[PDB]
Amino acid sequence: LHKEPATLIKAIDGDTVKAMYKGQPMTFRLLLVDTPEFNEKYGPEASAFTKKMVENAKKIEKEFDKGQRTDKYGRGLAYIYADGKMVNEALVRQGLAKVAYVYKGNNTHEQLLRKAEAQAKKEKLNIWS
Ligand SMILES: Cc1cn([C@H]2C[C@H](OP(=O)(O)O)[C@@H](COP(=O)(O)O)O2)c(=O)[nH]c1=O
Ligand SMILES: [Ca+2]
Repeated sequence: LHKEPATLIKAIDGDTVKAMYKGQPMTFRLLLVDTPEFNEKYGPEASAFTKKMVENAKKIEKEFDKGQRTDKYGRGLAYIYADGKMVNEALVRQGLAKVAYVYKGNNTHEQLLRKAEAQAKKEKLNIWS
């Protein structure tokens, strides 16, 4: 896969952000992860982690996988990087997201994220506490 530039409009919650994609404001949904909803346990924490990671970055980038680039809701589906660090992976590593929604042909970073999830589980972090 390859990274490409992204233009952040605003973070929304733990696993969605709003981006300007070819001049269209568009929600992007992070691939391979599920954060809690904002008013569920660890919701506000997952939101804040994603928000600070993308807002405080010098650069956001996105990376499409090989399959669907949009979901049934018109959301873009990507891996998002903040100054080269993958937000999807960081959330899982800190126990703020589960690996989830793994579909064949959009699963390039599956094993990387499962390695992070196992470490968060071993450390009993957040969701796994
Ligand atoms: C992450 C992801 C979610 N989705 C869909 C599955 C769920 O659809 P259904 O709503 O029909 O169950 C929904 C979960 O999104 P959220 O976790 O953002 O609520 O988005 C995809 O189709 N592909 C994906 O890669
Ligand atoms: Ca969610």
